[PDB]
Amino acid sequence: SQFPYSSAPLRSVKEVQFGLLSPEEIRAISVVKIEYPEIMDESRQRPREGGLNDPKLGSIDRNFKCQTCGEGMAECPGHFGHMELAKPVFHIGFIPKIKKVCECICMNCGKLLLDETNPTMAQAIRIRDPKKRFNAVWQLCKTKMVCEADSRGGCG
Amino acid sequence: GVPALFRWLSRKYPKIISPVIQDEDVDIDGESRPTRYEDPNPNGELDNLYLDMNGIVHPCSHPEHKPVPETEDEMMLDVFAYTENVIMMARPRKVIYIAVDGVAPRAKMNQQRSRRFRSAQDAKDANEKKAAELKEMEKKGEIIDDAIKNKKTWDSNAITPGTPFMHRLADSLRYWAAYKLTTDPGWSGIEVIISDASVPGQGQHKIMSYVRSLRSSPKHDPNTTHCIYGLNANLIFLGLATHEPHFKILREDVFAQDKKSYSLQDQLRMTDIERQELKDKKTPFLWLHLNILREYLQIELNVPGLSFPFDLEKSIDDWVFICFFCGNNFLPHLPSLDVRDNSITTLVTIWKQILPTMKGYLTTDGYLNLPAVERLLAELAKKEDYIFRKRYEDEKRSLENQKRRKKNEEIRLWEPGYRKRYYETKFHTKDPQKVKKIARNMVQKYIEGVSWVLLYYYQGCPSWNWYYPYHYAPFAADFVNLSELKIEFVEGTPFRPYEQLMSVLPAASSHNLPDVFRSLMSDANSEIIDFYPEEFPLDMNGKKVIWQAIPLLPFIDENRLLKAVQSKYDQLTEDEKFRNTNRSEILVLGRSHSHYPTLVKELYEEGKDSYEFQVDSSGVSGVAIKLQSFDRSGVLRLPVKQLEGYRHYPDISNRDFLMVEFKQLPKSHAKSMILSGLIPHLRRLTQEDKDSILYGGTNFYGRNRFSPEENADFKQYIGPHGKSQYLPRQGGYKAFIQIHSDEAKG
Amino acid sequence: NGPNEHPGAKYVIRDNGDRIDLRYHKRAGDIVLQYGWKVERHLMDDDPVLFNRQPSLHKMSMMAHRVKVMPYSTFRLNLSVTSPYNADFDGDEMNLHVPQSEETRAELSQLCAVPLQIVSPQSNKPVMGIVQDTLCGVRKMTLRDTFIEYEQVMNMLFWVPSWDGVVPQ
Amino acid sequence: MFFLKDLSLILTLHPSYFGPQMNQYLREKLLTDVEGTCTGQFGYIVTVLDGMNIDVGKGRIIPGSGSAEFEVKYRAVVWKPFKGEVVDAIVSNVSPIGFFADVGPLNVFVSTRLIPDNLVYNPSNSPPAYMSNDELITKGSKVRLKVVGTRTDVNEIYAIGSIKEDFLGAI
Amino acid sequence: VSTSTVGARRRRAKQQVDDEENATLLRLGPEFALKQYDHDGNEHDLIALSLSESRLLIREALKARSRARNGGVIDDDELAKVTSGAVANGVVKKTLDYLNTFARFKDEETCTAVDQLLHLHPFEIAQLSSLGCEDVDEAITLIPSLAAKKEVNLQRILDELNRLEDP
Amino acid sequence: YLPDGDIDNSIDLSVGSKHFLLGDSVELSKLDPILLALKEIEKESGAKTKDRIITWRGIMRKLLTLPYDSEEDFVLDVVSFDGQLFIQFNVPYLKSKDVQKQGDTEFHKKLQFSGYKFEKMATLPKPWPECTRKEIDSRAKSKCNNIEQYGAIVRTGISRIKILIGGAVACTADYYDENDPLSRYIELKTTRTINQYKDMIAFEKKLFRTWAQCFLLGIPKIIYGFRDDNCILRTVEEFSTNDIPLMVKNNPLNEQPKKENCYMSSINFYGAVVEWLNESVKDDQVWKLSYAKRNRQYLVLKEVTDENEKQQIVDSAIPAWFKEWRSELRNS
Amino acid sequence: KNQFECRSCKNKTNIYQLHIPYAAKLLFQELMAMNIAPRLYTERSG
RNA sequence: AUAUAUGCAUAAAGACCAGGCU
Ligand SMILES: [Mg+2]
Ligand SMILES: [Zn+2]
Ligand SMILES: [Zn+2]
Repeated sequence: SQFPYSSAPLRSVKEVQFGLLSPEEIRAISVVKIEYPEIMDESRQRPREGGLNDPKLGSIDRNFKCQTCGEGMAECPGHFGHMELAKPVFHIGFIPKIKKVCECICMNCGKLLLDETNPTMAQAIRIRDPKKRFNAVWQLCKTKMVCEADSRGGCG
Repeated sequence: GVPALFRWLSRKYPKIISPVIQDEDVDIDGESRPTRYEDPNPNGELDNLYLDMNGIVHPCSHPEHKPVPETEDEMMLDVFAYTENVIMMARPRKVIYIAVDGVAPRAKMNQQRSRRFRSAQDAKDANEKKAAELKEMEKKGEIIDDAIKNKKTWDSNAITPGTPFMHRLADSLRYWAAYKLTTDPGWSGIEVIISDASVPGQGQHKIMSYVRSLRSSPKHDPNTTHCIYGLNANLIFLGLATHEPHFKILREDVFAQDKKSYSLQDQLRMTDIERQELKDKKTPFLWLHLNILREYLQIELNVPGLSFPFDLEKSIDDWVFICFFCGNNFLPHLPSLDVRDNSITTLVTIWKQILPTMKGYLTTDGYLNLPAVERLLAELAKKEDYIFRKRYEDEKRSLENQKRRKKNEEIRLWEPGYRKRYYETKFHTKDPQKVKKIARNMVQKYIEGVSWVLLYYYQGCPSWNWYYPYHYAPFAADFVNLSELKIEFVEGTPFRPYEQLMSVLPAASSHNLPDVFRSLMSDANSEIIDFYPEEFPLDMNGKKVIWQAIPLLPFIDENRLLKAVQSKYDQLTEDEKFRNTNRSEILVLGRSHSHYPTLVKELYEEGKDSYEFQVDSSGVSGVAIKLQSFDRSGVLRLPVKQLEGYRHYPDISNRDFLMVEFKQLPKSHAKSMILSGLIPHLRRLTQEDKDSILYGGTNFYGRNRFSPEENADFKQYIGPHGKSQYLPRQGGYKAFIQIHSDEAKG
Repeated sequence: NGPNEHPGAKYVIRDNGDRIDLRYHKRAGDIVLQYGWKVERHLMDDDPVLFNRQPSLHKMSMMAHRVKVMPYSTFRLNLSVTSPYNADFDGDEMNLHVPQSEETRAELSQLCAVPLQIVSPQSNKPVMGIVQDTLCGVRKMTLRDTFIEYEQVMNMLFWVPSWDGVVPQ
Repeated sequence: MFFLKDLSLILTLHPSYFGPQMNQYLREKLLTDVEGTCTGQFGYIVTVLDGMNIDVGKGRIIPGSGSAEFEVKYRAVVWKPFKGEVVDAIVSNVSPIGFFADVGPLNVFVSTRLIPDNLVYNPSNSPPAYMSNDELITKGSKVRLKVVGTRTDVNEIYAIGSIKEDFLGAI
Repeated sequence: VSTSTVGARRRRAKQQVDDEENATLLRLGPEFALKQYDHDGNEHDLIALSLSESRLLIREALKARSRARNGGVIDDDELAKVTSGAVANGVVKKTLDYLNTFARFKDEETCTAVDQLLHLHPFEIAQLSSLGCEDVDEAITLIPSLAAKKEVNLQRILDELNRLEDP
Repeated sequence: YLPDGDIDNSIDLSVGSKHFLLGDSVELSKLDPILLALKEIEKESGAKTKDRIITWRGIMRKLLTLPYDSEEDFVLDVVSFDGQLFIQFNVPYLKSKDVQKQGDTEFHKKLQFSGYKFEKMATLPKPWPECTRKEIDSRAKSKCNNIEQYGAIVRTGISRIKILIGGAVACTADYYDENDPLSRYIELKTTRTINQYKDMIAFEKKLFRTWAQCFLLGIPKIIYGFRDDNCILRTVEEFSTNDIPLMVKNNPLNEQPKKENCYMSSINFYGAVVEWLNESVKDDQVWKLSYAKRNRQYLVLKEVTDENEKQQIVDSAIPAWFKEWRSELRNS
Repeated sequence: KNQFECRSCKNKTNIYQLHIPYAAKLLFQELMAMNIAPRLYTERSG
């Protein structure tokens, strides 16, 4: 009850939804773009604008308040930024799973090697749980090694 | 950086300073609503607003950081915009008093002359260095436009009554007031009083005199609320002299105003988009409430153990007198009491140490009590040994720290018998009898000067001819046998605008002054050539600021200066003679105002020469006189050439407003006490600062931020909360009912 | 009384949440409390506190006790609660937690209280019993050839808190 | 403009008011805190209907605080501005930079750019007015406008209107 | 502060463009859509109140509040004084002063006749029973809802509005 | 003029009681000023007035306050002259009252002087802007008496009856209003400090009495200085004459003592008694009305038939100059 | 100044407040930094 | 017109390594 009063209603978390952050969402939630390698300007405080310690990111000291939320370090939860990459980079935690996807879809038309015509694939589709459904699809589609031209839209 | 005399009241009274609710500006896309006047003021309702117009026109004549406007039409438009913003921020609903500093009295004349001389000198040095740099980079190949070569720096000495610029400013202010009254639906019930530079007086003095004249009417409402806008901090002590609790001061913000120094490159070649951004940069403002200050001083000054009943009004008067004694423009500060406001910190405690023993108050309705101030100064002299020891110890400790980390003066005040050596250092006289006589005369003149200063802000100007004939002041123990001294004043007559123009303007800033008197500064055969030397000595007295040093100058001789001035009235034209006269205030009244039909009937219909007001709808009081030059069938045009995109001003017909000559009520001996029927504001101090200002409980805990945002409401604490003059207390019937109703409920 | 003298208080919480420190408040002798305020008083007698020894193998290793303020710097324990805590007095260190709300005080008093934990659900048998010297003592006390004179009987009867005041034949 | 809406409010009741008259106290809180307010999603709230016997439901005891939370569902009448909707109004202030008009509690501002060139402001008129050939708009005169913008500050709604279309003007 | 029955509408991968409000395109936003939900969650049509209907419902609500508070006892000032709170009182007097002067049908018999006559987007009937209409051209010029209906018959309905209802 | 500083300073009210001056009851109760002002209004009017009963304020105050606050006996003489009514205190009753008052110990005179001292201390002889500092700080060093006074004569009406009421006015708010003098008038009274229910009841009774006193002259505002048993001004507060009945009835501590408001019935009784006097006395008649302890149910009125008693009552009631001026007016 | 805004969803009204451990806040921020989006919803979609 | 600023009365190192305690 020591927090300052807020007009927003207070409740409790009832559901937690997990997922991946899309690049559009990452750009939207960000408040500043980080592009300058340097930290200080000429070593007289006043950190670099757009650097790793931009004042818009947040406030960690009572001398300067946050430039985005306007509160001190006791209330500001911190604000995220975005950094654009020149080339795409793999995710180390997603190295194997992507490869598994590479064994499921075609590398030219981006289509699955098997369709609903196959009976085993048809049964594997009806699995409600995504994890075991994906496991079954990968196990069934890793055996075939050629994209079928016929149609299913395959490139042959 | 916050200045002194204001940082101290931030430290000691942090709770009176409040921020301002600026505006709302644009809400919908494209153009938006202009925030019409009739909406309630979020800062609290305000009736009377008194504007110190000189403090509005001077910084928006030469901004320090904002790039300098060119020409003078843009200057007038900028003044119009700033005044409109200030009025919309304060939102007065009864009276706007536009007061411009007129002909100053003789007491301030020496300071005025020093300030004008320094302004001319450093402006000349600055433009000489600027031209040298222009030539230097011309040798480097830089291109300079004609708007920068021929156009020199604007002379700040032009802010002086009698110059054509003041006439243009007065005409522009009259036109702007008439236009605002005739086009704004929210200004229908407002009377605008203009007291331009033609009217003798000085700004805040005119405001104080008007408030005093208002208080002299028995029908005056004591619940009216006043506000003063001004850059001078002394107004903080001026409002407490009015003894009107519903009082406040609007000031430019100092804490949050991160003033960044800008060079000429940040003025000349910076872009027009940034020009508009700086124009639209909402400068924060501070509300400084004086009722909260009175609440603080009611508890602070309530020292126990007194042989006489405690009166908060006389204590307020004594506190204001001490504050004026510590520092004022008319008299130089004492040698002992120095480092500005810390002196105020000292004497008050001295007063607290001497009040129980003394039987009488220091001042009574602006009149000094000689024995009381004499014993106060005697105790100050007794402590002068410790004060001099402390300040010289601070100086020597600064010298030691500097050593560790890295007219001839040489007085050495730490040695005994420093008074005589200081006397021959400042006077070059070794005769003990002459030194004693000079010291006695200086003491008598300084007593007369503090009396003059205290009467000036309390009972009007007592003498327009008095002036301090020295450059320094004696120490406290020189003030002995003060009851024997006699003080007398002669009212005299205020000087003509041309006389003050002669007195304060230098020889290097005579372009604005008419060519008739130019030979009185330029010709070497002139009999008054000696009052304007090219260079003058400066006595530092020990400091580092250039202009804070003593400006050693030949004192003006009044008699022959007068003779020279009156020897050359026959060469002036009709307009120059009309600019060399003193007139009365101007009252401007709307067509839809309730007082308009009555004034028209009593002036332009009944043929009467004068009409008496007393209390009216707008709360003014005085005498209205028909003004001959005002033709009702004419058209009032803007005296300023219109620039691009500055809110095009149409031509105002004279049938839509009335302009009359205004006089105040006859002068009377004003008392220092609250009127009957006053409704106190809602109590704002709650059992924390009340004992913090008394004991050491959370008083020295330094919170070095002092941001005014900690209150952020300042709304219910403005108007006269309640409907009873006397608050419930002890065993009154209504109080009894209230307290037992509360007890039954809880 | 102040924070330096027991019993006393440390802080005074206003209705709006402002805190007054009694250490720096030297004029606390003439302060009045308002209804709805909170006073952070010292730990008094009969205050339920959680009391724990690590590692906590089972629920009996963390129980609610009643505070008795005593001199010296060691926690005092009954000898019968050492076995559920699996503790001895050769240098053991134990922890104490103070609830800060009425609901959690009631929860500790009605759920985690020591008397409610005498019988454990692991083997439907008690986990606290008469141990160490007392046990040996009763073996030397209830022997057939043990006889007590009148004065010692009166002293022992008075030593019983739950004695009914009737001397048996 | 006037719409009928279904609203729900969460009300917190202190334990000090846990008495037999708590239903009436909750009703009084609802009456105080609904009418006269404005919201971004719903607009200005005009008033509530059938509030004498509204169902307050059962309270929710907040753990650790002891206050009771009530979810009150009710039927109310509200007022919300619309883009492009024409409406009749009575004007209040007339200025060269524009003039205001009142539609219920809402103030709609019409800028000078949005008046046809036939109407001309004149300060000499009593009261000051926009006049034209057989056209007169003083203070307090009935006018027709079309909303061309709305913006919300949670507490209030601000709108701008235009009279630059056919069959729009004073009536 | 207050909430309605319609909610949820969490974030989706693809954003929606048709979000801004415009009465010319007959778009009212998610809050005031064609179908709303009652206490039990059943689908119901949007309820639009015309100025005469709004006047009747406000008078009924104020008289019900007077019955609840005073207990069985006419003027706009009295109805404004029925409620409490400075903001609420100001809002209610402002809306009553706006509504009484611009109410086309101020009597209950004409209100009942309009009910019947009215007996189609509710915004259309609200705007027809809200603002004065005398000609087909001005009716379609003021708001384009009547311009494109494909079953217009504005002649007969406007003749009814001018003669059967209050001219 | 009285700021909060005077209240905070605990101004004593019993100081100077040794040299307090008293006025004669007969001289102060005479109708000389009212009859005189009648003489000027008659001279500069030229025709007889429309008033019916001519009297002081205190007589009607007591006669209206009687039904509910009746701890004082009164006998009054009524003279019907030229169609007008003159009401005065009975001269034998005046001397009996003086005799019984001469032995009233010292507490009652102490309270009376405390009230007069509060009146002297709370007011100024001139408006505040025209007053000096000597005339403000010397209020406590002045002389207090009841002879020195200022009064107003006001025409009031009730039912179909016109009354010319003379009454003393303590002071005015800030200035004299020529448009409506009665709007700025103000009355000052002193009561003991309130500390319990008995004090509440006593103060409500005093409030009803002084409201009856003040409402006759139409004075809107009243001021009350509450003092302790040491005659020290403890507090001060304001009241409005029109607002007294509503706040008295709607008292949170005692919301329902009585379903019958005393004020409305007091007005009704005043109307009944004034019409009773209107059509109970004929022309050229002298009557005596009375109320004492023994009745407690009714007021007694009798007609005097003694020639000597009637002549002496007329002589002691109406001065010779008024009679001769009336005769001159009748002749002219 | 009582201003709540969400840049991504252009929201200013449907915003709630929660009381959570600071370690939970740090964990959620780190998960966001690792391209994982844990969304806290106060209502059950069902 | 003010007047310069020449001033600041609490900030919280954390991460690893080694040796012991029950
Ligand atoms: Mg062990
Ligand atoms: Zn932040
Ligand atoms: Zn393929």
